[PDB]
Amino acid sequence: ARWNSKENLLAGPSENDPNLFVALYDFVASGDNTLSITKGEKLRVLGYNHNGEWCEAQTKNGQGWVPSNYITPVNSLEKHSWYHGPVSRNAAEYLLSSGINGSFLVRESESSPGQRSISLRYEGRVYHYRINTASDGKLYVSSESRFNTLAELVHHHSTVADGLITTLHYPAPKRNKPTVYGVSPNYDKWEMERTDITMKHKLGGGQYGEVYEGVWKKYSLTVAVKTLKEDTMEVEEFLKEAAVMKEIKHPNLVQLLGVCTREPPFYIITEFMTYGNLLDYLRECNRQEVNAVVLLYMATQISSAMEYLEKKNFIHRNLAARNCLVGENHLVKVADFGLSRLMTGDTYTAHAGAKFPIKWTAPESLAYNKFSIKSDVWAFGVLLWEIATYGMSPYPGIDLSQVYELLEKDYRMERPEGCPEKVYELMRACWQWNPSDRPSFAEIHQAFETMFQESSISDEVEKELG
Ligand SMILES: Cn1c(=O)c(-c2c(Cl)cccc2Cl)cc2cnc(Nc3cccc(CO)c3)nc21
Repeated sequence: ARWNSKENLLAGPSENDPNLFVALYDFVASGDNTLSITKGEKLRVLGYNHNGEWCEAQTKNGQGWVPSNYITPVNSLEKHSWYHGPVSRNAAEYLLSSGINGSFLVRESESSPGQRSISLRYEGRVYHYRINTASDGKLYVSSESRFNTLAELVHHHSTVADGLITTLHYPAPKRNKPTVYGVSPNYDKWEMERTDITMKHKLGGGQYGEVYEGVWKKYSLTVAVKTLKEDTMEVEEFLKEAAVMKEIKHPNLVQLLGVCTREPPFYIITEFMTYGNLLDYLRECNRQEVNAVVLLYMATQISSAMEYLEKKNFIHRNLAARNCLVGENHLVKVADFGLSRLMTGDTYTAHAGAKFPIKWTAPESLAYNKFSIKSDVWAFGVLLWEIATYGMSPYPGIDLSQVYELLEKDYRMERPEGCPEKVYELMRACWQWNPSDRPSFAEIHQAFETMFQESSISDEVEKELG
């Protein structure tokens, strides 16, 4: 736990050549023309690939391609271990939910660009401070101590609290490397060699279909692999999923790594989420580690994924805790299998005779087999309840044959124990009988970010209990 570049905090912009870059995270080659780099390493950028997601760089070790958002200009604020860029208040509380006194970070508002804040951990609590800008541009927390640069402001408060609850001692660790959408900087290079993959045991006892844990030998990398059942040539369906996946690009949607569609058996290879589904995780987790701050963190990540699908005109229809996957640092990703393209202004009709997981299905879906992004919203509300109860089964003490009847009389699940009223009201909004009366995912995600801007969800939970 050290602050390496601390003795350089007060160094000038003019001491490094402007056009150079520095590595923000370690990157291990994922393709023959890709280049391995180490955090803190300097590089020279030669150019970008077709979508700007990758760039060709030169380091002392060689020349090659690396993820564009894995590096940053030498004089940018991003090089600082304590500048976490656009991070929300709640996310900040998560990043600082552990660590020694003095752990801190500086965050910006994606919402209101320019506005920055300092989040600090002291005696088990996180404190937030607005960084003000003077009429002449100087930054400050305490009106009597203004500085020209953010680094100088940070340096000052690492020497004396002067307004903060305590001093700035240790930049909080970054969550994790951003997601790389693929393994190659080149144009549509998804196809890979089937022999390069070692198939192992099936995942989730078959509840996800033909999905096996596997190993991409070349990179000593564990991956998930979905294969097509030959006993039923639904090839068109499977192939469609591969195509859709190639287009999906979001931090919280399971990422495609490659495919084997040249000849049978067809494969769809994705990243491996190491901790299984959110439902099992919630039920087996240590509730002291996975407290309210974490639940909110996870619920927020899931809404972000759905907001992305919402604007991309896709519907899910199987949104539930069991269809969410957990990775390192409580990272959650929604399983994007079975996605359907449906223009927001339009609805989908399932095949008569097809069964539905009743407890998560919206009224219009249970009665007319109709689905839309709004029925996904209804499902999210149920999933939110699963999160708030740490995995309980929905509608306790009620038989599936009465669910619809009860819903129709405006009955709804009770507020989970300790669940803050604000969160329960969001659930109720998702469970509005008319789909149009239900909030959009864009509105749901925003609701979470502005839900605890004054106190912490922990204190709220504390009041709901005692
Ligand atoms: C179950 N599952 C999938 O269906 C897909 C996937 C695939 Cl392979 C193709 C298309 C769409 C998706 Cl969502 C990806 C995926 C990635 N990681 C995991 N991890 C996982 C799930 C259950 C248990 C365990 C524990 O070993 C670990 N599970 C995954």
